[PDB]
Amino acid sequence: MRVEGAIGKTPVVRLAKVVEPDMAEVWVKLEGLNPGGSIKDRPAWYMIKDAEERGILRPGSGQVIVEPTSGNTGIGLAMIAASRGYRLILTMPAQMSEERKRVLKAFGAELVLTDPERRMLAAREEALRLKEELGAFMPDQFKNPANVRAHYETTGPELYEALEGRIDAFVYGSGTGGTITGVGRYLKERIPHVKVIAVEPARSNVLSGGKMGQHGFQGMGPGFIPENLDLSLLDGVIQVWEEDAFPLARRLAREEGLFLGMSSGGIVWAALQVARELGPGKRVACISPDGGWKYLSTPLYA
Amino acid sequence: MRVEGAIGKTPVVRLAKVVEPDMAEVWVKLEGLNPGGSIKDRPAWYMIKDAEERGILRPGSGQVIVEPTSGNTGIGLAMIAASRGYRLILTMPAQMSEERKRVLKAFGAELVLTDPERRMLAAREEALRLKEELGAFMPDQFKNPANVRAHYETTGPELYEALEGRIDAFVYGSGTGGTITGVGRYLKERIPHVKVIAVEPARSNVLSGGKMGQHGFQGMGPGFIPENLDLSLLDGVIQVWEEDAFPLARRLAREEGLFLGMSSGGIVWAALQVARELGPGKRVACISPDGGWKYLSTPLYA
Ligand SMILES: *Cc1c(COP(=O)(O)O)cnc(C)c1O
Ligand SMILES: *Cc1c(COP(=O)(O)O)cnc(C)c1O
Ligand SMILES: CC(C)CCC(=O)O
Ligand SMILES: CC(C)CCC(=O)O
Repeated sequence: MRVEGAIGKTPVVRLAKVVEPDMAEVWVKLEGLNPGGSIKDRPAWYMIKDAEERGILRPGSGQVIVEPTSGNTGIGLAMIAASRGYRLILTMPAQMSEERKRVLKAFGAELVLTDPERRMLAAREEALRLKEELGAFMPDQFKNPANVRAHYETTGPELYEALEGRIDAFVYGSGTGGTITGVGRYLKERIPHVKVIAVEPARSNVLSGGKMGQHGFQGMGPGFIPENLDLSLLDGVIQVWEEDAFPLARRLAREEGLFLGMSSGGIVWAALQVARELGPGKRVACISPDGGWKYLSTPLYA
Repeated sequence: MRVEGAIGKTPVVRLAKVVEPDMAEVWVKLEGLNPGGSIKDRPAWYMIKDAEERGILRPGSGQVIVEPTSGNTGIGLAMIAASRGYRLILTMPAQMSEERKRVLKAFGAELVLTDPERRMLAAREEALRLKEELGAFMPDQFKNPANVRAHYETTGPELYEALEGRIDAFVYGSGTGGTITGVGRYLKERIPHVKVIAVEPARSNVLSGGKMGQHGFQGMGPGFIPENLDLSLLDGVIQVWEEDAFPLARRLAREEGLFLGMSSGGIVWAALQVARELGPGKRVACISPDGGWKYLSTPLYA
């Protein structure tokens, strides 16, 4: 078996200290326990596997893959490209942290640093230029249906099975939209009453009808509505503040032994609010995108 | 289920690029995919669980636990103490990196920084002083039999089962001695011919009859022979150099998509040497103690 085969089948834990008696149960699926360190291992593998199935790629070919990202998707893609023999090029703003750059380069990914003032725009443009110039494959994480399918076929079934089909609400901090759409659809097809609640930063609350903005929940809240997000599935949207989520993330670590990432703090905070609304006999399920290992130099744990 | 229940059942992957046709198969068990980030999650939980079973501890009591360590054992203990409600105090040299200190404090562990010039000695002395003063419980990782039992009951069975009882040699970089002793005994009780090979830093080659010394394989090669290491099980000892292991660790990341820790580089390098000796139709199994996530600031990936 290769590393791609080590992706998935992550555990789900029930919170016991940060919750209160008047709350529904709160379960958290730990996606940080993936070989790539995050939930992105799933869509990264699925988008590449889907490309191989469609004949766009053939493993061990040295074919070029390009994607504008330096986040978890970049790490997941780098891991898979290293394992399956593809040349990966990732575009990203020049202001990227040395830490992240080191992880990506460790996997052999080639990095192209773009205009720091043009943020994501310059990164997207360079990726498109390379795709055109090299005839490369671009996963296109925000609109590739294979992203959603990864969660519809693995993440969803796993969560459903682990919780024995008993879930009253599913809460998630949306990024590409793949997870909430894939898991949400899978759950709603089986649980008539289940509620699917999206979580987004109050500082970049576009799903709530607000405006995009800079925020600290790395990995979620892209500032736009991605094609992979099926709004028709949503039963609500909860806005979260770092001021509330970071202290909670620290409590999770000190009280539950759960050392999670920045987005996890926001997601769990939201899950607690939903748990209080539903009450004692209910069950709220949510997912922790990644662990705290990559954020020791951030205000979350610094 | 709580975080302690998320420990174990880690995957095993077969190397495909760094190996050669004239080598036996080389399988690597990824212990970095544990909630605490390393194989130490197992002995940490087992030593505490064993203490509860013997009546020394009762969870949720706020009882004090003290151990002289800032390594993976400290992280594993911190995680369990946070989850089960114990007050954890870890002693360590004052020259400890801020990164590690941040992880430990995230879990709520109390840190006592001791004389930087007295290395581990001052740390051990302060831990003993606290045990005495507070009547605290000290796991005592190098001599506690529960450490070994964790691997005899979980790590060993898992590896054996995953490889369908077909293992010709088991290779591991010894630290406390728990893993090689526990897994080694489990395997030798079932596989008559299996060879158990220990790995140690050439720079601190005490098992080979050499002398202790400073080295870069964090987590292994303590510079002494621990009580938990059963020398009678060993069929050999392989000395490894960072000069050889670090480049290999980088190849594993770029070619196998396996981003592993410093000790993993030394262990896999040794496993390759054994694989070449055994040949094509054989199987060599080894374990990766942790991932590369904690070593981005080291010469391995910096
Ligand atoms: C990818 C990611 C998310 C969002 O998951 P999507 O399926 O992309 O919606 C949230 N947090 C982190 C840290 C992520 O990497
Ligand atoms: C604990 C550890 C080891 C050694 O395992 P033992 O069972 O203690 O022999 C090796 N490498 C790392 C990184 C470790 O944390
Ligand atoms: C989900 C998005 C906000 C970020 C994807 C990434 O580059 O990891
Ligand atoms: C195995 C030993 C060399 C180190 C144990 C630790 O403190 O993590």
